[PDB]
Amino acid sequence: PKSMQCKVILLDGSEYTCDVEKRSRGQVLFDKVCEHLNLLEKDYFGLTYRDAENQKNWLDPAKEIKKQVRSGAWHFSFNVKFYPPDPAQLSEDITRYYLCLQLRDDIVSGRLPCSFVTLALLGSYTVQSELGDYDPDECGSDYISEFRFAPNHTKELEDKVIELHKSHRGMTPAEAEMHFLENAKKLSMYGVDLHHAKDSEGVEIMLGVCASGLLIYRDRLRINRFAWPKVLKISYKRNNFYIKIRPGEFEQFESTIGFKLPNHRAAKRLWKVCVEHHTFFRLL
Ligand SMILES: CN1CCN(C(=O)c2ccc(F)c(F)c2)CC1
Repeated sequence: PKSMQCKVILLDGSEYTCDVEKRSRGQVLFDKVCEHLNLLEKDYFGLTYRDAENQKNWLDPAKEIKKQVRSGAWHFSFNVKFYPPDPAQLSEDITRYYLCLQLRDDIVSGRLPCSFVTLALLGSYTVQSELGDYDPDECGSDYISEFRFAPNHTKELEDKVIELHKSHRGMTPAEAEMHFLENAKKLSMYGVDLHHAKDSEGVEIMLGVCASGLLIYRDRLRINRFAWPKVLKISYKRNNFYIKIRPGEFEQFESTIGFKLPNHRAAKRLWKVCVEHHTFFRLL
């Protein structure tokens, strides 16, 4: 039986390497990574790969790996796919731990915008979990953490992390991680997967996919929201993406809203992530 080497970037930035039979489905590799991570609450997570256009794609666990990566390398990242709206209800601390690691990357990358004070507060809970109690011996007036907290670091931010870290004396790692998540879950872009698109006029918008529904970001003024219950059909055709909205009370007709994506692969990718979010979260 011929086997293909897989490299998976883990959320702490280390590499997991394993082999699978070359006709293996995505679930096979995912199960190996999840066993490596001692992770049981696996339904929130997935593997990503980069396609020949360098776009992030979810590895479909039901389909052959080779039919997804095609000409590309068998190189993956382990990621949160469905962000829990209420991380306190997850069964295991280790699940909360991986969710924190993902969110730390979402913050540092700028995918998850965050006020100065919330960057410092989240940073302070990370430091508490990772180093434990504040120690002045390691932290002088000139201290800069090895920990990445933000898309740009300033000394003011480093100082505020330390001031808040001092307040967390006695806090255990699982407790600090739960505080991290209770704060992160409130951020307007928490667990929002953003897609560039054009409205049926030609105006550049962003489409956001998350637990609560589909978001349309036109600009700083006027954000549209379609809760998943209010969506009966999602479809794509060529470069276009459409959603079938349920009629409101006493309306005769459903209403269909349409968007232009960069290319056909982008429209298909947005359709699939919407269907998957809809299916996963219509049990809330
Ligand atoms: C494979 N299915 C199993 C059933 N299912 C859930 O139990 C579920 C878990 C957590 C959630 F937040 C949620 F919205 C739903 C979705 C995935």
